[PDB]
Amino acid sequence: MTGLTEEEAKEFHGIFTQSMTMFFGIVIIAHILAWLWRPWL
Amino acid sequence: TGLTEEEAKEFHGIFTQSMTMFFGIVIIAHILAWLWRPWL
Amino acid sequence: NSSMTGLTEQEAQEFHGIFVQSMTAFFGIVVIAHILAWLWRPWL
Amino acid sequence: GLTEQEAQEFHGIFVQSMTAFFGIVVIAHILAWLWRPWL
Amino acid sequence: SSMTGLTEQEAQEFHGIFVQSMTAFFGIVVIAHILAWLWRPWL
Amino acid sequence: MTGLTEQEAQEFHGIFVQSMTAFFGIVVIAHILAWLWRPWL
Amino acid sequence: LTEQEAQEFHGIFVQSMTAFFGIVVIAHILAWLWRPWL
Amino acid sequence: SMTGLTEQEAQEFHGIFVQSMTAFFGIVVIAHILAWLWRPWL
Amino acid sequence: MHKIWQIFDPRRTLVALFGFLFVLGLLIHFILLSSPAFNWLSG
Amino acid sequence: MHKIWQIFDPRRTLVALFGFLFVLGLLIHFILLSSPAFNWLSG
Amino acid sequence: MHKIWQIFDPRRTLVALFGFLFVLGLLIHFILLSSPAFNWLSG
Amino acid sequence: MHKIWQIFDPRRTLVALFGFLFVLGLLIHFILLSSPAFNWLS
Amino acid sequence: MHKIWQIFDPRRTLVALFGFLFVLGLLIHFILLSSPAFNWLSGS
Amino acid sequence: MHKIWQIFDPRRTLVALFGFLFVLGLLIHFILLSSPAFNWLSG
Amino acid sequence: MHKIWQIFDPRRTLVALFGFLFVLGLLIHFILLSSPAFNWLSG
Amino acid sequence: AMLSFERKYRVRGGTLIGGDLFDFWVGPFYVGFFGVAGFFFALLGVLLIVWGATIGPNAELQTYNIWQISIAPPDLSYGLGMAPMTEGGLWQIITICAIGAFVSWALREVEICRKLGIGFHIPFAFAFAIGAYLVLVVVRPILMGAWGHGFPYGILSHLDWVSNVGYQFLHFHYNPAHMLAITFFFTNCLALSMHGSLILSVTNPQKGEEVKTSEHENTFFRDIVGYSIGALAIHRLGLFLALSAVFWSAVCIVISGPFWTRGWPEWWNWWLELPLW
Amino acid sequence: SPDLWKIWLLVDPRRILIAVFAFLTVLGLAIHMILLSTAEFNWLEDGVP
Amino acid sequence: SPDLWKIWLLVDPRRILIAVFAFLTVLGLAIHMILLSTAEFNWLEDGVP
Amino acid sequence: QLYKIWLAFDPRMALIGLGAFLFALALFIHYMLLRSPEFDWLLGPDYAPVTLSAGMSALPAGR
Amino acid sequence: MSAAITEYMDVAQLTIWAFWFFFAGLIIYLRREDKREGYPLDSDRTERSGGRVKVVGFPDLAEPKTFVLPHNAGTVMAPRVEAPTSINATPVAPFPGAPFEPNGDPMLSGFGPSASPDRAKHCDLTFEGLPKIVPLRVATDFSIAERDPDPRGMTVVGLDGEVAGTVSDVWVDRSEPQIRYLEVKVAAGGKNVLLPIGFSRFDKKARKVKVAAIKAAHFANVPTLAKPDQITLYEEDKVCAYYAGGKLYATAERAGPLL
Ligand code: BCL
Ligand code: BCL
Ligand code: BCL
Ligand code: BCL
Ligand code: BCL
Ligand code: BCL
Ligand SMILES: CC[C@H]1c2cc3[nH]c4c(c3C)C(=O)[C@H](C(=O)OC)c4c3nc(cc4[nH]c(cc(n2)[C@@H]1C)c(C(C)=O)c4C)[C@@H](C)[C@@H]3CCC(=O)OC/C=C(\C)CCC[C@H](C)CCC[C@H](C)CCCC(C)C
Ligand SMILES: CCCCCCCCCCCCO[C@@H]1O[C@H](CO)[C@@H](O[C@H]2O[C@H](CO)[C@@H](O)[C@H](O)[C@H]2O)[C@H](O)[C@H]1O
Ligand SMILES: CCCCCCCCCCCCO[C@@H]1O[C@H](CO)[C@@H](O[C@H]2O[C@H](CO)[C@@H](O)[C@H](O)[C@H]2O)[C@H](O)[C@H]1O
Ligand SMILES: [Ca+2]
Ligand SMILES: [Ca+2]
Repeated sequence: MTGLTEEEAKEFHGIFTQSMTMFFGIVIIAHILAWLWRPWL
Repeated sequence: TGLTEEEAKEFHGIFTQSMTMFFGIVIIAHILAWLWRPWL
Repeated sequence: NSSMTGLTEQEAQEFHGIFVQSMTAFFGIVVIAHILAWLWRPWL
Repeated sequence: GLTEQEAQEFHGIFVQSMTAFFGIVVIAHILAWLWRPWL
Repeated sequence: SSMTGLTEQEAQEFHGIFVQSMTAFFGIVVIAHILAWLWRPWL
Repeated sequence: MTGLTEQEAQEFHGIFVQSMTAFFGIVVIAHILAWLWRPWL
Repeated sequence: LTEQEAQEFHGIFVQSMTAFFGIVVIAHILAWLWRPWL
Repeated sequence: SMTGLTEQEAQEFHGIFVQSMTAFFGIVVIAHILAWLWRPWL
Repeated sequence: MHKIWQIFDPRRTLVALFGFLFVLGLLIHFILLSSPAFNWLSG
Repeated sequence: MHKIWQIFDPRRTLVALFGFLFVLGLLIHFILLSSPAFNWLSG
Repeated sequence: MHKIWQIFDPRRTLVALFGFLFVLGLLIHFILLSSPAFNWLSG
Repeated sequence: MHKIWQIFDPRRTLVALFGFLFVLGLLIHFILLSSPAFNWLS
Repeated sequence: MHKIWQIFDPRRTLVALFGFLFVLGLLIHFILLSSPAFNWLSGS
Repeated sequence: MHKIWQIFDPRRTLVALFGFLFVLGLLIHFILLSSPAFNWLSG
Repeated sequence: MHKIWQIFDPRRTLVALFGFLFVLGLLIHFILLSSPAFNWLSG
Repeated sequence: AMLSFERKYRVRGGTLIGGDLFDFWVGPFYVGFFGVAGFFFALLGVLLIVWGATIGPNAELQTYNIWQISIAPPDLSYGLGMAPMTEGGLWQIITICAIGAFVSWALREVEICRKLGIGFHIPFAFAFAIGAYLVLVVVRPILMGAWGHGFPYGILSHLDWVSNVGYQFLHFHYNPAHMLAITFFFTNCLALSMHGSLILSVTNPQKGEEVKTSEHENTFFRDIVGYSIGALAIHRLGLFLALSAVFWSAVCIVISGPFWTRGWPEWWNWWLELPLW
Repeated sequence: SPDLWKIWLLVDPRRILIAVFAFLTVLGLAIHMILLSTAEFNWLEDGVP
Repeated sequence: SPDLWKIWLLVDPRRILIAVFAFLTVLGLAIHMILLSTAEFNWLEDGVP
Repeated sequence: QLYKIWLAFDPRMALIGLGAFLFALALFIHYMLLRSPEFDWLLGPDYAPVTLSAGMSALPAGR
Repeated sequence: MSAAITEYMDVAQLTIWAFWFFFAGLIIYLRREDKREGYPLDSDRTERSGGRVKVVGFPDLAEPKTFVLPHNAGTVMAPRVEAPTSINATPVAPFPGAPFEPNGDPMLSGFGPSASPDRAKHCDLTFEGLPKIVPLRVATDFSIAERDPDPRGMTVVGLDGEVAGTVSDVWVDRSEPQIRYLEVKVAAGGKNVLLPIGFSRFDKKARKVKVAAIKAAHFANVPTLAKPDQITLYEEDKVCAYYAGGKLYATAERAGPLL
């Protein structure tokens, strides 16, 4: 047990995914831009 | 010892599915890698 | 019960507002600097 | 510190896991042999 | 209390003197950079 | 609070700026003589 | 340290400082005559 | 009094201290005079 | 996102963030100075 | 054979055995890579 | 901004700030002294 | 600015300031000595 | 002969034996790999 | 300036003072000896 | 000046002074022997 | 954050310089006057090393490879004067910062010792390591007459300096003080392994046994080598061995070039030419 | 899994976020440094434009 | 095996999650390093494209 | 009234401190003169450096 | 097999990388061992969080190991939960990291250099179960070496030079024969107090024991022993800590700074 309430786990997980996909989306755009700049394969 | 029986079963459900998702992505990456540059 | 940091709801909102305003100003200055850097010497 | 009954269950799974792990190993060695025999 | 033991009044009073000291320091810096640019531009 | 009661601090500050401005004036004279000796700009 | 011992020490300390300073200035005058540096 | 000493020995210790100082510096003065005549460094 | 400050102490976060940013700023400037193509003090 | 686990702890044996097997697999793979007749990463 | 002194205590923060500024000031002068185009002591 | 002495103790600050000023003066003299155009002992 | 393990602990003796057997097996395999006449990974 | 001797201990201040002057005197003599144009022990 | 023996131990200082002079006499002889201009055992 | 037993020890005072001005903690660290001085001595020296790596020996050879970064001392032709920043002057500045940081660290340790009311053995022991560094970059270069005799600041480059200095005497193993210092280094490592083993084997005994005693400790090495130095004395010995190793290492390098210019094996000719043989 | 949220009952989110942020920062620095260390992908030394 | 789930009764699942993620990250980093070290599979210094 | 130094410094430590300092300083200055070839008296009063002829060099080429 | 793993990778490069992974695990192991005492940390982070955030750093704490004490003295767990202890001091300033000023007489505050934990109220035992630290009057087989002076009878002198008492007995360690304490008959009161050998500087010529830690007057307040012929581990810490407090508290100038 991590000291967190069970509702906090649901609420943290939702925000964690939103921040993770937002980070992942910026990464994917960066790699598309990087691929257009200089493809490596 | 610690985790009970029911949550032990449930943990396996997400463990097996998430690991299977990782394995499937690995297979796709290796299929792509083989088409890119086969090693055998 | 207190949260994991002791900040209340209003305190966390109050810090977050100043944090994002400070972040926005820092990032805005950063964007201006990079535009000036690009005009001076494009790197790509 | 581990009683006999839970010992009976553990050995069955361990043998199954060992047999499952062994089977993958046998196929890999067969495939390796076809790819490049060593003996 | 606060993380630092400073009240609302004390922090605001310190911030005022901090900011004017910061502004005077920045003002000299800006003049220094203007003089430096006149002496030898770098960009 | 260091125990300086806003009047001792004011009284010390007066002597501090006075000595500091004396030091700064001596420094300014030295830099003028240094510039007359070998200008650096 | 009482204020009376502060008066005594300051007089001697200032006197010794001034004597050391005066000897230093004489040395720098002689050094300048020997070999000017500026 | 922090050295565990009185007002008498300190006075006579000082007088001997300068008396030894004067002789030691006098030998130093003569040594430097002879050294300068032998080989001046300036 | 203001709830990140209910899990992370703002004081320690700001110390870590300000320190990382200062090191990052030094690092990027140093990298540019090490490249003759971008050293702005070469002439 | 099932009664082995009386003395040997099931839990510590698994991590010890898995760790042993893993470094054994690394060693065998690396030995083959060191062999020009079995290195699969060359031309 | 004046709440920051309820987060960062003036005594420790000012010591860190002044030293970091002085070291930063020293570093930039040393960088310029190392750069032949901007060494003002080169003659 | 007189209130800075209510944050930093003056008698302690003077010692710290003396060391900083002396160490800075030492550094500048050394930097000038490292520069042939401003080395005054050449 | 059935009177061997009343003194030697089963766990300790197996642990010492298993480590020794692996080391001997590793050593012999490495010696053969080091001998050109018995190297099975050399190509012939 | 006169009551400084109550703030600063005369015994410890002097020990620090003479030690500083000795090191400073040693350093300047060392600097002159290191300077070829002011080395009085050469020819 | 006889009071110097109330300060310093006559027994310890005589051993120290005899020890110090003896070493001083040794080193000077060894230095002279190591100097060709003063070595008296060479011809 | 402090240890769970530490708060009752965080007392005011015990400073050498500064009094209450810098008498505080930053996280686990005690700062004091020499924490402020030491930190910004180290910070400046570290940044100058990074700057020294940024310009490199020249623009062609400049590298950020951590093994290859090297800030080199001046050429020997600069003597004991100051060199230009890109020609060894940066090394001279970093050396000054390093001395400032090392000494401040030792003096900060003294203030901590005063706060805790313990012996000053640790700062005293650290002074030996500082003294060895001072011998390498100050005492020996001054005796030789040039700052260029100091070792370069680089993870691998200072090994090339050690290698070449050693071969300036054709066989450095024959240096007598070097032999003595290595003996102390090797013995210290042996003593450390023995002391670490004995404490661990007594407080973590075989399973089913209680914690052993100091009687066991004395008996164990009496049973092995016939002598036990004792629980207190092993720490005297460990400190003595480590400090003697560094002292004799400092002696060995300071006699290599200032007080001996020949090959080191030739130094033993005093023994070979004894008239007994 | 729709019950993947249960990971935050087992692992400490505060320590996990610190670990992932530290890992991601180091990884981002490492990849950039590796790219700059190659002739082909060093965007500062490539001479383009 | 109908009772593979019993692995989570003896060893803490939280430790496995971190250990597996840490181990896989290291294994992934190592394989990438090995491939980069090969002239055949180095995607940064091969000239393709 | 210059005794006050002896009310704040023990006669014994200062006298030993003075002797160690004076001996060390004298050794140091004596060594510095020996360091300088001009004041190296250990070379002898009638010391003459070796004459170099026919392209001789005392030292090998440097850098 | 061969030395070349790939065109670039070789066996030595693999071996050094293998060490780095082992070494990383070793450092993690050692740091976890380091944290068996004093963790979780006493932090403001925990205080504002109401105890909901335990400050352990990385790596986290290890599972408690068991120390079985000899002679049935008990069993201790190296990582153990310790009840918070109040401090007889107050912060000199309200910012984090500020030091505390002891309350009351600093020599009696039990704070700073005079602070000590409460150890077990049992004597350290020899291998045979006897108390380890005992006076010479009960350890009759022990004696002072002939070449060394007998501490008994020597005048005990405080930091100021004033006489503090006389040495009545010598307490010795019966496991490793050595002096650990000097029993002093205090000149003022007469009540016997212990003086650790670590705070005692012997003057063999003058037959004096010089204690720089505390003044002669401070000897009256040295913590006393319950039983006259033995000392518990708790009492040992109390006595030693009291003298240590004098290194900072006995004289006003000992607080510093020098200049
Ligand atoms: C050499 C030829 C190709 C290449 C061939 C391959 C092949 C073949 C594979 C990869 C795989 C990977 N490659 Mg690749 N790869 C190349 C060059 C790169 C470069 C680069 C800058 O050059 C980078 C950064 C990467 C990075 C990656 C990772 C995304 C991935 C392994 C991560 C891992 O260890 O997961 C382990 C650690 C974890 C934490 C996994 C967590 C598992 C979870 C439960 C499943 C869902 C993920 C969830 C959203 C959590 C996010 C974690 C994600 C893995 C990010 N590759 C070159 C161009 N690469 C592997 C892969 O696809 O794995 C996914 C793989 O099989
Ligand atoms: C280069 C030209 C000359 C030369 C130029 C000079 C000049 C110029 C001077 C000397 C001086 C001295 N020279 Mg000469 N000298 C030369 C060659 C030599 C040779 C040699 C064999 O080559 C020797 C042995 C000496 C020796 C000496 C000493 C007699 C004297 C240094 C005094 C001293 O050290 O007091 C320091 C040591 C003391 C013990 C002082 C005692 C005072 C204190 C208060 C006593 C305290 C006692 C207490 C117990 C402490 C004891 C010490 C500690 C326990 C360690 N010279 C060359 C040839 N020399 C100096 C002199 O004349 O001094 C009188 C001087 O000014
Ligand atoms: C081929 C080389 C290309 C290049 C190709 C790429 C590619 C491809 C990528 C980058 C990425 C990055 N590049 Mg780039 N990049 C180049 C040159 C540069 C230069 C330079 C001086 O030349 C710099 C400074 C950078 C810097 C960056 C960073 C902004 C970023 C990595 C961040 C990270 O590691 O986060 C890791 C650490 C954290 C995320 C911790 C921070 C926590 C934050 C605050 C979470 C906040 C939550 C928020 C609400 C939601 C998430 C949003 C995002 C965090 C913004 N690049 C050159 C020109 N670069 C990566 C990127 O876009 O990542 C976003 C990426 O995939
Ligand atoms: C190579 C081309 C240009 C150049 C291109 C760029 C580009 C592109 C950028 C910079 C940026 C910066 N450059 Mg530049 N820069 C050049 C040459 C220089 C020289 C020099 C002597 O040559 C110097 C000293 C600088 C210095 C700077 C800094 C002012 C700034 C990085 C600050 C930082 O890292 O904060 C990080 C450290 C902290 C945050 C710690 C501070 C903690 C304090 C107490 C809290 C402050 C936070 C505050 C509340 C909010 C911040 C923003 C505020 C609105 C001010 N540059 C060359 C000539 N430079 C960056 C910038 O503009 O950032 C604003 C940037 O993006
Ligand atoms: C040299 C010729 C071939 C090659 C020939 C072989 C041969 C021959 C073998 C392998 C094997 C392996 N190879 Mg290969 N392999 C090659 C190149 C590679 C490359 C690469 C990047 O080039 C990689 C990453 C691998 C990777 C692998 C691993 C997947 C595997 C060794 C795992 C191990 O060490 O177990 C140690 C770690 C463990 C044992 C931990 C336990 C993990 C598993 C999941 C245990 C589960 C038990 C059971 C299955 C549970 C389920 C039971 C059911 C529920 C009932 N090979 C080349 C191309 N390789 C071995 C193998 O097949 O093993 C599977 C093997 O015999
Ligand atoms: C380069 C041209 C000249 C030259 C140019 C100059 C110039 C210009 C000056 C000097 C000065 C000095 N020169 Mg010169 N000097 C030259 C060559 C020499 C040679 C030599 C053998 O070549 C020597 C030995 C000296 C020596 C001296 C000193 C007499 C004097 C510096 C004193 C000092 O620093 O006090 C500092 C130390 C103290 C005051 C105290 C020392 C005591 C100890 C060391 C400190 C310990 C602390 C102590 C225990 C405190 C106790 C408390 C008290 C008991 C109360 N010079 C060359 C030939 N020289 C300076 C001077 O004249 O000053 C009087 C000066 O300005
Ligand atoms: C004398 C016996 C041995 C010893 C003892 C010793 N060392 C000590 C101590 C003691 C008692 C401490 O108390 C002190 C300490 O706190 O240790 C944890 C310390 C210490 N010994 C250290 C290192 C160290 N000791 C070494 C050796 C030894 N230390 C001896 C063998 C070595 C060797 C042999 O190489 C090293 C590297 C530190 C961990 C620490 C002192 C930390 C310190 O001074 O911190 C302040 C300075 C900085 C944080 C950075 C300063 C950076 C500079 C400004 C620039 C760089 C200059 C440098 C010359 C670069 C050179 C680089 C190249 C050589 C690669
Ligand atoms: C360095 C570690 C910390 C030690 C602190 C002291 C650092 C050095 C002390 C400063 C001494 C400076 O002394 C100064 O040095 C320079 C450089 O040699 C000398 O310069 C002289 O030699 C250099 C090279 O040897 C020649 O290029 C130059 O033509 C000549 O004038 C100056 O004549 C001298 O005045
Ligand atoms: C944890 C780290 C694990 C690392 C991997 C461990 C397994 C690798 C073991 C390597 C053992 C090397 O063993 C020895 O290598 C050398 C050097 O190539 C070989 O030497 C041979 O190959 C070289 C290279 O082509 C040629 O000069 C020649 O054919 C011959 O000398 C020996 O035939 C081999 O017996
Ligand atoms: Ca480009
Ligand atoms: Ca490619």
